[PDB]
Order: sequence, then structure tokens, then C-alpha cells
Amino acid sequence: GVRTKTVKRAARNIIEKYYPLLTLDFHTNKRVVDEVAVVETKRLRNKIAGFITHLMRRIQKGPVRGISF
Amino acid sequence: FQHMLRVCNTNLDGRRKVPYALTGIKGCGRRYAYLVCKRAGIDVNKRAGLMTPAEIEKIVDILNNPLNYKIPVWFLNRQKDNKDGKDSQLIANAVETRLREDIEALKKMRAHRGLRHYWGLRVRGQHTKTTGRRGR
Amino acid sequence: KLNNAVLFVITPAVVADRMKITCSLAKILLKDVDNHIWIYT
Amino acid sequence: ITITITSTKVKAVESLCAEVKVKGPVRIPTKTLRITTRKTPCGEGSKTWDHYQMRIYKRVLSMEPGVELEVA
Amino acid sequence: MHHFSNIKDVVAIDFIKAYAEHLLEIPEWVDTVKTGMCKELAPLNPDWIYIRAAAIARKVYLNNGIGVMALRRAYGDQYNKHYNPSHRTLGSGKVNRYILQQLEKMGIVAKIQSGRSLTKEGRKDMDKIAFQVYKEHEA
Amino acid sequence: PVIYAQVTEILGRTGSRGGVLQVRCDIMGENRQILRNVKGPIRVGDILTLLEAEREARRL
Amino acid sequence: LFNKWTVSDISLKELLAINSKLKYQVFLPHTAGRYQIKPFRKIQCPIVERLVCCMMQHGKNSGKKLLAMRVVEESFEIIHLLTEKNPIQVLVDAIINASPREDSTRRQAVDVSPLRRINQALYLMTMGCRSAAFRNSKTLAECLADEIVNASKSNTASFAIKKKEDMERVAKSNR
Amino acid sequence: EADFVKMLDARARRSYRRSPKLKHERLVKKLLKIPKLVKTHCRDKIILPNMIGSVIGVYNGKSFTTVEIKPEMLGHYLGEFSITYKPVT
Amino acid sequence: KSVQVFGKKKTAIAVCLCKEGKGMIRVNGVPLDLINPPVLRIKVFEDLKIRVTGGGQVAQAYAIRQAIAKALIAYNQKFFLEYDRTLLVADPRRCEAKKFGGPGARAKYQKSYR
Amino acid sequence: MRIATKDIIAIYKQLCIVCHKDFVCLHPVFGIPNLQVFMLMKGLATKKCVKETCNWRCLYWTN
Amino acid sequence: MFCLTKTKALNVDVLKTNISRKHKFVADGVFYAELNELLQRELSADGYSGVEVATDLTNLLIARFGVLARGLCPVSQAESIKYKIAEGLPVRRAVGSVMRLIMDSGAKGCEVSISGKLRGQRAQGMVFKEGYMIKSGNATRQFYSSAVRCVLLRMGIIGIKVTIMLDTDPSGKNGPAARIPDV
Amino acid sequence: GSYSIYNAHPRNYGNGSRTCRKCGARKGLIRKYGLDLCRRCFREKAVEIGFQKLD
RNA sequence: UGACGGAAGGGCACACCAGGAGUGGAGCCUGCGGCUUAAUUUGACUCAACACGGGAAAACUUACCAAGACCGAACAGUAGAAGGAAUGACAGAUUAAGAGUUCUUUCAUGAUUUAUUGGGUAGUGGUGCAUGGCCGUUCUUAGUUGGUGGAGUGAUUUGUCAGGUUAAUUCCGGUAACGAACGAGACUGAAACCUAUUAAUUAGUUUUCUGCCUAUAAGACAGAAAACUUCUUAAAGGGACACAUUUCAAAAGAAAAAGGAAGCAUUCAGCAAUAACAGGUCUGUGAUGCCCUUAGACAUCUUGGGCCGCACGCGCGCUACAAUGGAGUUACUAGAGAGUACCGAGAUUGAAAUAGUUAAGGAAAACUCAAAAGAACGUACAUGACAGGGAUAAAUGAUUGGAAUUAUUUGUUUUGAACGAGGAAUUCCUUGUAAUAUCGAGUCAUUAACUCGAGAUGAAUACGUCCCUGCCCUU
Repeated sequence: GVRTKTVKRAARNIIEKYYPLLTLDFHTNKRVVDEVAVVETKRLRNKIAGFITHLMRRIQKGPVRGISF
Repeated sequence: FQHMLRVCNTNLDGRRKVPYALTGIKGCGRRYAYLVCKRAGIDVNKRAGLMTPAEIEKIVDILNNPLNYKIPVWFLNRQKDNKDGKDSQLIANAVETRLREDIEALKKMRAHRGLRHYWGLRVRGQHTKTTGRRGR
Repeated sequence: KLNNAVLFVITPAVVADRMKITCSLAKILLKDVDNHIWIYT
Repeated sequence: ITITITSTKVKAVESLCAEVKVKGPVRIPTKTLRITTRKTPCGEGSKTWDHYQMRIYKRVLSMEPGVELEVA
Repeated sequence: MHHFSNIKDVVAIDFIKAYAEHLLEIPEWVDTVKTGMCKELAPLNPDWIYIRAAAIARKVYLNNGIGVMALRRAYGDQYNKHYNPSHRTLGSGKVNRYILQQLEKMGIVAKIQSGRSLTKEGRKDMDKIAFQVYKEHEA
Repeated sequence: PVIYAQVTEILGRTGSRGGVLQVRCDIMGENRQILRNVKGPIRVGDILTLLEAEREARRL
Repeated sequence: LFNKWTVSDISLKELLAINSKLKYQVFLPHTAGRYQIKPFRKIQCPIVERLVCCMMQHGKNSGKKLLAMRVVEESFEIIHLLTEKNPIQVLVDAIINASPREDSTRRQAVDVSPLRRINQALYLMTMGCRSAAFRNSKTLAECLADEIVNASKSNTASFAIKKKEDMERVAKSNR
Repeated sequence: EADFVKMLDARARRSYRRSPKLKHERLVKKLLKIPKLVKTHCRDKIILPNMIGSVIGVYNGKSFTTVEIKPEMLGHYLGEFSITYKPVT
Repeated sequence: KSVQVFGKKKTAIAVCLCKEGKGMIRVNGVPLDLINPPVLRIKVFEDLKIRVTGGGQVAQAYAIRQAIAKALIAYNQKFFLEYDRTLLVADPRRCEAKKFGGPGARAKYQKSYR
Repeated sequence: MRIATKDIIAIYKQLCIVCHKDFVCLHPVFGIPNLQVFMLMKGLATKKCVKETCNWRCLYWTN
Repeated sequence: MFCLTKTKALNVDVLKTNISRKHKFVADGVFYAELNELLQRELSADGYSGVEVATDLTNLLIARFGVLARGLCPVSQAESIKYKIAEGLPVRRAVGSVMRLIMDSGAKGCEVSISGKLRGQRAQGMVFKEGYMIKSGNATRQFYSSAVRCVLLRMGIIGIKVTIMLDTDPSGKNGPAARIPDV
Repeated sequence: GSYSIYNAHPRNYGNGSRTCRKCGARKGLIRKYGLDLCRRCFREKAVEIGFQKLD
């Protein structure tokens, strides 16, 4: 269950601009993504919100190479 | 009790029950066998060997005189019989005789069905390219 | 081949085997329990 | 009375139902029109079939192209 | 637990047996016919009419408007007399239609405009006979 | 007459097609590590049986 | 098991689903679970469940489980007659006895996993019942019943015991 | 003749029960006029007594197989006496 | 006072009605002790008014099991898992769709080469 | 082709005109075979009198 | 005199008063297809370019049955190539001119496939691609507009297939798209 | 006359009495839903009619 | 650069392994080869030909054969010609023919056309090695490319890779490459849930009134009425993304377990790139080029036959070889389909059955439309070609059709054949799947042993490896 670059890049692009809005909770991130990035598919929104949350655990623990917010 | 009976000059087996021992007659099958048991009023479950020759002379009479023993006409192996008479009367070794002469009647006038009997081919018009391949 | 005669753990199969009688008769002796098998002791 | 609408597009009859609305939009079961055909025009090739289906949605109420309405 | 309201409270097979001897003039084709076309042997039971008459009567108790055809497909078997795969076929009509006609003579069944129905007293005797088998079942 | 052998870990799977497992076993009687080939579905927690323990199965 | 009804081999107790959990003990061997969707999942199936599903083979008996559930029920009662013991208890000794502890693979001698020991134990007993009852007077349930009780203690006349000894001997000379 | 067809086969009396076709009645009308051999493509006639003495040729596929009607060759079809293939070698 | 509940199998639906009474269980009007396949009677038994209108004959036996199991919980909650999980959750498995080129869902017709 | 005299003017009096290509049946309007209509006016297109577009086994004539 | 009795009526199945719902829409779809291909053969010189029930007939309809996005239209664009090809213009220049017409007309991407006897007696097929174009997915069921036309030359028939990828105006969006806004 | 026997054979039963609407060929017909459109002709125009390759 | 290797390295697939069901052996249905005939029309011949051309052919289809007729010879010019170009015809003969085809015979209608030169036209005629379109295949796996940049004189190469990971050039990572596009993914349909929303008929439930019936006390049935939405139908939403714990691999990820209706991309499908075959179809087409035939036709039509012909060979399948069964009686249980003037056919009634005479409702959640495998019931059958098997035949009874012979389909009695689980070889398959038995639809005047779908019972064996057949990358 790896993630394509269309959702890894999309997840990255949201975090650099919109870090404080996002949090460790997955269910809140679903609600934000529907408003802060116009995605026409529910399944695609969840996958990005799935990875965006997953990036927070690494980001909270420290810096990460790809994302610079 | 006998393991070997005789009726209408045909040997049966005494181990079988009365309806399934009367199939040994060439003209009698399974539906016909049960009927003559009911007409003769004998117990089906009782075996053929136990059954006394007092009933034999009636069963053979019934087999040869079914029309007057209240048997439906649509139960008869020979309906609208030619050569006079309109009744089966075929419960005997007479099954082969009528069958043998019917082909010869067809064969005499060179009827196509009769011709297919001469060559020993499929008679009722079926594909013979792949089936019925007994080597000759 | 067997010719196990037709006139004259308990199962009609075994009481037809070494009694040398047909299994139809083996039902008669056990009578004098289900419509699929007759098991007696 | 009885207003019946049947169409091939679900968003069509649903849009017109809410516009007419009043008794609720009852939904008679959807009909599917399945047709199976061989892909090839001749016999040669692997046995491949394609599955075509057209749906028909029916709504009945009691008081655009491809949509029909009748009043009983 | 258990209680009695109608014929659904007794096992079907032993009610028909119970309603068999209670029952109807016997025609001349009783012993010369099978119960259909798929079958090939006449019934082994000497009194197969009565055991059939009870079942046909019982089916009326549950279906309000029932016809000859609905019974023909009910008392029907499979047709596998050749190499073709077996396809279901209808039962016999004359045996069931005659027996249904006979129940009209007794008055157990009636004639609705879309089938046949049990009469008032037909409900009584059926309910009566269904009871002892119920009582016998409990004991 | 037979001596049991617990399974410690799986070495892999060999024998041309994969239908024979190379496992390491420790006989509970004598805590001796013995290497054998196993035929069938096996797991680490499983306990085997052995009617012969002098074949140090290695396949060279 | 039918409102009517210990493992010596320490290598099969964990893989024998008899009474370690309450989900195993059941009034009928007709459980519709998904026991073949993950590896090592069939070990959750009750032992009588596993035996019944092997009485449903040779094509024309495909899917008939109520048919196979009746013969097993009648077989177990006969088993209790011949052994005055618990048919479930009697059966699990047969699996221990009728299990080949070695096999030859291309040959080469290798042992047999405990899970494979159970699968072959039922498979070998199953075939003997099918062969014995085919074109024979004895009812299938009876033929299965004495097969198990013979396979129970040591009896060689049991088909599974004959096959186990044959394959064990072949492996012995294959070393 | 309508009475005789009753004692024939089930197929024979049904194919006579349906109304007489114009081709067949126009055939027997010639059969009364003639005996001289008469050819026809009609392999659908039922042998009836009104044509016992006639000599008639039946188109098999390419020729006319002359057959003289016999009283022993009754209601069987008239086309059964003109084979449509050389049998076998 | 009553509650409504139901249980499902492959296609069998058994809509129960759990309600105060003397304990009489009835399926489609027949007593629970007079179920048609008498082998399955003890499997169903592992005032209710159950109505089964789908599936086959072994599917409905499991659906009825759900209906009795679910009804007790629904009645008790408003006013099993350590033994059999499927007593309270429907089995999701359904018949797969046949595809062209084969007689089943995965089986394919035989091939010939020479 | 040979057509009835009262028939030929009836088509011309009616003449747009359409006619099926199936020659077994008659024309539903004039009650005449679709053959006669086809052959009579297939000759009219060569005189540039009409247009002879063909579509779905029906010939549509429109000059 | 003729011995004919059959009669194939010149009617339509969309005028039937008593018709089932399953039969109603099938006849509605069939009649549209028959009508659409009828006037396509008439209005070829005008680019009929679609019908609903073009880029000084009604009598034909009763007897038988009883655009600003010119670049985006594939039917009219395909007819432009067919007219030019039949006019003796070389396939490379003529098709190139049509592609530039579409590209400046506001299309995400388009592709014209020409297959036939262009070079000589041996057949050949050339494919011209311009702009972005997806080939796989359910998206191409909504973002496509194509027409299949065939032209007749002195040596044979040349097949021309013209397909155009539309834009957001046919309401929707492609599969992969995030387009994150900023604050 | 010259045409009295022409097409005098009655074709009312139908395998040469049914024709595809456009192609006109007599083999491969689809009489379902009154289409009367044989294969190789319905496949081309299926999308126009309304049928789609769904599942 | 590509292809190939009885070269290496790394991966993958029912490719094999552990297995299930098998086919091959018997009878029969069907296709192909062969032989025969006047014809037994023809395309396709390894996967990618052989229940394939939706090809279940009595007439038509029809392409072949024997006869017979016949123009479906436009348009233009000539001849002829309303004092008749020509067309049709009862009766006799000729002809299978009620084709006036022709001949003896005169009777009707009237330029609608006969003979003429060009010329088109027509064709299931050839040519898929002249083409379009469609399809199959390479190839169901993961591959392909151009814009600028670096290298080479050049074809060309890097980008498109060491390692790891993934179903996947999918990513982490790496870096003379950077930024992209297609392909995968993303996407669409079905299934897996909603006691929350929306609704209530043609779905269902509940309640009430009337009548009737039995119990020990609850209910049942029938005829009505008028309420609710759990089921049913179906719209919008919600709902899983491996998020989240443990372990393993500062990273992509992997493996249990719990929770969940749902956790292999959740499953089954659909769509599916660049390049290519001189792979199938001009016998699907009023799509077509060229060649061929063109009034004694290879165009068209009628009649009869053939595609069904059997010394043998091969492929797809059905039924069987029985007691895990056959025969008789009883209760039963679905899902998805289809239906008009005439189609799907209820109820009544004639009978032994197929079927017949009258006959409601329904353009349909309303009416028709209906389950068997399996289950239960007996002092039935008892292992024997037996009552397993139902071929082959003989009599007879009905339907469809203009027509049933070379049996269209089917009923009753009788007839009782090979077949005792099948050699070398070989096919399909990993979960509601295989297998088994059945239902609907396509074709359809009448005809399934086929195909496309639908449910109903529900196995065993793996959680692996390249050994075979093979792919895909890299030296």
C-alpha cells in the first residue's frame, strides 16, 4: 500500500503552506482538505489526509528532508 | 419355492419379486408387469417363486387376453395391428416375429427406411459422421 | 456371484454378510431405527 | 392523481422531482437493459464479449431531453 | 413453547397420514396411471389416492385461491429420460383435477372466481383432525 | 521410540520447487540444535517429531 | 457433538481444535466460517468439521454436506458401539496412529509437518471408507465406522494403516 | 376416402385434416386423366387409394425415379421411394 | 412493547419481531420445533414472529440464528461473541459474477493445441 | 421498367419521396411494389432531377 | 401485375401509443441514431455537426417516419480534412493547418489519425498528436469528442479519425488534480 | 406474367424475413427490445443509442 | 540499437509444486479432416483454427447442384409505332408447376418499351499480399517518448539509474541531468453497512371492524379500512487512509492482533500507452480500389435436393458406469430475466399423457413466471449388467408449419446395447472460489446436450519456487 507521487507531492504541498491548520488527528484533516484543496473525489481526499497525518508524526518528532515549512 | 419358473414358454427367476420377475417375458416390461399383478390381484411384495401355479394359468391368460381384462388400449405394444386384429398379443416370443416381418414388409417395396435396414445404417435419420463407429 | 439366498453391533449389512442371506431378509429378522439406517444392539 | 417520470439519467428525474415538489418521490426499482455481443465482426480471434447496459429510473408522484412525464 | 391455532402446528407428513384414513369414489383408472409424465412407475402405495387427496386438500388450507395448474407444478418431477440434462416438468392434471372435483362433492372445498377455497365445515374437520395428531405429538 | 524436536527458526525453502522447508530444531530432551528439511506447512512455534536424529540434513 | 458425545501426541494438541476454546465445541459440524482465507487458519475448524468435509468428494458428491453430516453421525454411534469409548476420543487416536511421520520427495527422505500429519490422517482414512463402501453391501457410515476403530489402536487391515506403513517403509530405504 | 384416412397413422390423418393444397389436388386431377408415367416434384403426397394403379415419377434431386403404386405401399409418403443420394462405396 | 430486528445470510432475510409474550417462537407461522430440515433444528436453537423470505434452505437456518440472536440484544439494549462472531454480524460473502469464456467465476473452458 | 400508367403519375404527383430497399413488400402509400418505385425513379436521378442519398436501407429523394 | 403481399410500413416506434418503458427508450435511442446518420449524408457540405431530438428536410422526416466552438467540434473539423484531402492537398500540410485551428481554439489536446494508401500502393498510417491527452480511464468518456470519417481517392479510401480533448467547460475535472489554493 | 411467380414464395416465419435496420444482413440479428439491429451494426451505434460499457 | 543464447544476476504468472475436478476409455450431440456424390458451399489450421463466422441450415438464410424461367438493360441517339411500341391472358397441348415459357385460339390494357450503339448497373465473384473500420495478438506486464542540458565526428546515449520497497520506472533514495506527457495509479459499474435523513406504491409491517375455525386460551384464515418504514425499493450524504498499537525493514514499506459491515489496491469487473503483424473479416454494411461475370449471367426469381451424406482420425460437451444410489409418495426454499393489435398466459373444463374448446388481468415491483440438488416418509429395492445405463429399434397419439420422408419437438407400450471409474498424454482452478444439480435469456413458426447471465448446496490443498512452458529488467 505505497502512495503515488500525485498524493505524496499533494500532501507535501499542503503542509509547507498550511502547517498550523493541520493536526495529528486524521478526522480533522479530512475536513480541512475538502476546504483547503479542491479535490473532487472523496477517496483521493482521504489518501492525502492519510499521508498528511502520517507526515505530522515525523514532522513533530523533528525536521524532514522533503518538506520545509 | 423354486428358483426357476416357466410361463408362456419363457424361463424366469424365482428370487425376484413378482413384478420384477415378469420382466423376463420378452413382451412384458415394468409398467405392464405391475398392471397384470393388479388385474390378477396378487401380492406384489411376495416373491415369484412362492407364487403357486394356480395363479400362473391366469397370468398367462391375462397376458394373452388383456383387452377383455379391462386394460386400456393405449397400454398395448401393438395398436391398430395389421394382418387383422387390433390388439397387442405380443407378450410372447412373438416380439421378434412381428418385428422381423415389419422390416421385410418395408424391404419388399424398397422403402427408404427399409433400405436403411438392409445396409445396417442408422434408421431414424441421425448424423453418422462421428457416432455409431463400430469398426468394419 | 454371491447368490445369498432370498427366502428362509447389529446392522442389516453385517447380518446379511455372515448369515448368507440377502439384506432384504435381514430387515425381517431385525423386525421380529431410521429410514436411512437400522442400527441395533 | 399520479405523476410518473422515467429517464435514462438519474440526475435528470431527481432534479425534476424536487422541482415539482406533495407526496414523496417513490422509487420503483431500477431496470437494467443488458445486451451481450461478440466484439469481433467475424469469427476469428479469442472469444471476447462486451457487456452493454442501459438503465431506466422510475419515479411516481401523487397529488430536458431523455425525460418523459405522464399524468394519470 | 407450543400451542395450536391451525394446521401449521403439526408436521406435514403425519397430518396427511392422519387425514388419509378419514377420507371419495375410486375411478376405473386408479391402478393404470402414474401421477405425471416424468415418472415411469405407478405408485407403489395401494391407497395413493387418499394420501394424495389429503395433501391436495391441505395445500388449499394454506393457499386462498389455488388452481389445477398450481398443483400440477407442485406435484411435478424432473424429466431425464434421455442424454439431455433434466428439465423440470408439470405433474398430471386429470388425477389432481378429479380429486379436487371429488372434494367439491363432499363440500370441503368451494369454487372462488379465481380458484378453490375451503368451506366453513371443511375448516372444522381439518382443524379437528389436526388436533389429535397434535395431542399425540406432545405425548 | 521417537524423539520430538521443537522448531526454532526457518532457514528458507529449497528442493527445486518450493515444497521442502529447511528448519532448525532444538530437541527438548537434549537441547541439541539439529538442522532438518520439513515437508509441509510449518511455523516457528510448531513442534515436530523425529524417528531419527543422526541425519544432520544439510544438502552439502 | 450431537447432543450425545485427551491428545497423547504433544505435537498435535495445539493444531487439533477440539476443546481448547468454546468456539470449537458445537452441536453440529456445519459451521460456515472462512477457514481458508489465511495461512494456518484451518486449525480453528473443529476436528469433526474437518472430517465431514472429506466425505464430500469424487465429483457427484460435491457440496452435499447434509448428506455427509448424516453418515458421520451414524458412524460415530457405531464407533461408540464397537469401542465403548467416546467417538471423538476414538477418532483423535486414529489421527495420531494413521499419520505418516516421514515421506520421500524428489527421491529424498524428509519428515512431515504436524499440520500435514493431520491433513493426511483424515485424507487416508477418508479414501479407505470410499473404496470399501463402493459397490459393496455395507452402508457408507458403517464402512467408515469400523475403519476408524481399526485405525484406532494398531490394526493393519485398516486402509490408512496399510498406506502409512507403505510410505514409512519407502522413506526408510530412501535415506 | 375421407373415412379411410381415419384408420391411417396420426401424421397421415393430420396432414390430411388440414385443407387440401392446390398443388396436390391439381396433381391427382392429372392422375385421373392418364398408365402413362407422370413426373412430379411433389414429394409430399400421401398414398391414397385413388392412385393405386398410377405409375408416377418422383424428382429426387436431379432425375425422376419412376415408381408404380402398389396396394402394399400405402400411406407412407410418396417421397420415400426416390433416394436423394448414392448410398456409399 | 416490542422491537424490530433482522438477520441476513447469502440472500436469506429473516425479519424478527421481539415482543412480550409467553415465549412462543414461530417462523412464518410454524413452530420453531417443526423446522423443515430436521437436522438443522439444533443449529437454529443455538414472543418472536420471524418471517424468512430469501436465500435457500441452509441460508435461512443461519439467518434465523441471527434473528433470534440479534433480537435478544435489541430488546435488552432498548428496554455471543466468544462462541460465534457471525451470530451478530452478517457474512459478507456473496456469489461472484460469471465472466465470459468460462462456466463459473474463475473456471475457464478447456484449450486444445493440435 | 414496365409500370401501370395510373401508377407512374401517382409517384410523380406525390413527388420528396422515400422508399425501402426491401423488394419483397409493397409501398405503404401507393400500394405498389417497392421495386417499381425504385426502378422508375432511380432513372430520374441520372437526369439530375433529384438527389439519391441512401441511408439505413431507405432511399430519400429530394431539384 | 405482381404477386406481392408484404408491406414494410414507413413508421417509427417512438410514435407508438402503447409501448413498454424498456421498448420506449430503445426506440428513442435508435431513432436518434437513424436520424443523425440521415442528414449527415445530406448536410455533409454544411457540417451538420450534431442533432438533438451546423457550423434561402421536414418533408423527408414525415415521409420516412410517418456553433461558436467550430474548432472544438470534431465532426466539422473532420469534414475539413476530408474536403482538403479530396481536393488534392498533401496530407501533411492540410492536416497541419487543421490542427493549428483546433489548438488556438481552446482545446487541451487533439490527435488526428490518417491511415490508407497515402504514400503508394502499400498502405500506411500516420498519427499526429498535439497537446496533453489521456488515453485510459472513465474520464475519456466525458472529456472526448471524436468523429470517424473516410474519404475516397483515385487509388482507394483513406480513413481519417479526429479526436479532441475538451476542457473544464464540460463540467468536471480530471482524476489527478489537487490545485491547492493559498491564503 | 413476367413477374407473376417472382417473389411468390411466402416468407412470414422469418430467417430471411427479418433484416438489420441499416446493414441489411440476415445473420446475427438482435431482436431484443425491438432493436432489429444485428451485431457489427449495434456495436458501432450502441453509445449513440444510450447503451454503455458499464458493469 | 534490436533480436537470440543448450550465459550469469534479480523478479513475476495455476507455469510448476500440495491438491480438487477432470478430458482421453463407452453411448450420444456438435465442429473439423478424410472418402462418397450432381452438390455434400465456404473462411479459419500452434498458443492467436476445430458448440468459432453470435453458423440450434426442411422452404428463405443459401454462397453448391439439376431443371426452369427472368431484367433488377438506367440515360442518350436511331428504327418502329396510338391505322399499335408492346404488355397480360381463359381453354387444349407443353411444363413438376395455376411460369401464357412456348405453341392452336383470339380477347383485354396501351408508349409504362421492344431491336438497337455507347454506356453505366448489378454480384455471399476473386483479391484482407491494394485499403477503411472493427477485432485478435505481441501483452496483462510495466513500459514508452520530447523540450533544454552533458557525452560521442556518427548511428546513438544520459534523463528512463547503486541499494531497498511496491501489485506497478510505485516510491524512498541516487544523480549531468532538470522539468514534463502518456501508461500504472487516479477514474466508472456491482458487492460489502446505515434502527440517522428523504420518502410509501404496484413493497412490507402494524392496528381496527365483519364473518368463520381450533385450542385453553393464544391465535389462524378470508373481505375491508386507515395509519408506520425495521425489512424492501433508492436518492443525497456518511463510512478506511493501513490511521493506529507491537515487531521488522534516520525512508519508502512489510507481518500478526484488536476494532470494524467492510483491511490482499477489500473483492469482481470496465477503460487501458508508444511500436508492430503485410494476423481474421471486401460472405455485416448504399464504405471502397483493381480484376472477373454481364441476357444462354457468377445479377434475380420459382421448384426439388444438399450443407445431416459414412471405411476411419481429431477437438468442444452431455449422460453413465450406481447403495455418498435408483424407483414411489410428502413438505419445501431463491435470484436475475421477458412480455402486445398480437406477446407472457392466470382461473373453469373435457384425458392416462403430450395437447384441445372457451377464456381474466398485464405495456408490468400491479398480471402471468412456476426450483431442484438436498430433506422426509415404508417390515419396498440388496449387490447380481438388477429396478444401474437409456442407445438402438417396432408399433401407435398430438402440436408448429405451405410442407415433417432423410424421424422438427414430444406422449403410451414394447425393445434393454456398449458402459465394472478409463494407457501415453493433457486442461481449468486459491474462497461463497472448484465441483455438483437447476433456473432465466440469446437464437426462436417449431427445435439446446451451445453461449451469455442467475441463484442453491460449499470441498481439499499453497501462503511457495523458477524445475518445466513463459514473460520483464540489468552486464
